Amino acid sequence: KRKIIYLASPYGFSQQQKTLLLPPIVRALEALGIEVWEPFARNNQIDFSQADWAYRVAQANLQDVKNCDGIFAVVNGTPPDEGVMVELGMAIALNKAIFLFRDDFRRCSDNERYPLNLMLFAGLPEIGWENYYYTSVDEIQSHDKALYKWLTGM
Amino acid sequence: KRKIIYLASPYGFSQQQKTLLLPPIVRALEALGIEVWEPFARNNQIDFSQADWAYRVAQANLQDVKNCDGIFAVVNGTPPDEGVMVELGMAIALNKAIFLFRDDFRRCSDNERYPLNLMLFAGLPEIGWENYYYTSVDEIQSHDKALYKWLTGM
Ligand SMILES: O=c1[nH]cnc2c([C@@H]3N[C@H](CO)[C@@H](O)[C@H]3O)c[nH]c12
Repeated sequence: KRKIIYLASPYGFSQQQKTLLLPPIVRALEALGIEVWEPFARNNQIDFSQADWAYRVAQANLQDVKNCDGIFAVVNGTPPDEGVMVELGMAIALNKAIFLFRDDFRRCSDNERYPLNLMLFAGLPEIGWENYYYTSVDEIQSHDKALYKWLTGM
Repeated sequence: KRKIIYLASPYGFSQQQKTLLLPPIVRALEALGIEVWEPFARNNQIDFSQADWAYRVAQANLQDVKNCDGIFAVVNGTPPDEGVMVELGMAIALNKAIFLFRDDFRRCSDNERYPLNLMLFAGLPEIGWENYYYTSVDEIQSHDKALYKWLTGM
């Protein structure tokens, strides 16, 4: 019954960011009643001693995106992380709900409407796309933004 | 008397990174007795910079690298931050002490010795550069690593 969010981020690659940045974002999402699939935590059942572990991780994440209800993509950085971008593209083509997170104040875009490369927004509505665009962790729980509307049927 | 470290990083660009990742690194360096120059706070670079102010910021950082004793460069990301790289090149050419920090486990290099672009190591010794290369915040206080040895004369 709980909506499922795939929490796509590059924060698992750095010891500090995985330890400090991810838990507050997971907590905010769970506070909304969302079930959070965080792929760095989810893929620790893989045998990383066997040579094929990379393929198995790839397919597990592909399946998690097919089975989630929405993606919450941390698109910090210049540019955003390539694996997050692949996962985001998967979610767009599978008609998943799309939520984007960027608290990076640098401006790196190819157009004047959106704050990043326009293809990151291809799965969002023409009107109101910014309602799915989160620029601070405290904003995740805002009743005026899309995550909350999604959860309240509005 | 206190040695001066320029803490170069991209962590001031993100609100969560600025608030959560930087203070533990600053206090680890200060715990060794280092005067830490953290440019985002020092040069008040807290948002996007205006039409009369960005040249002064660049000059302040250039003078800070000229006046420091060493640089502590956070070279996480793929690739490392371009401004951190500019500041690092300044410190290399000015024969400053060089310390590098990367807790990102991803390999992204053009060579087999170094985990990053070989130019980042041009101010480090040929043999034993790993003593200046920190891969965890826990490691900063290590008496077997180059920062401590630098302060105590080995
Ligand atoms: O080594 C890995 N372990 C777990 N997940 C990933 C990923 C996936 N891609 C995303 C970032 O590259 C991340 O959110 C995760 O879903 C790439 N590499 C790894």
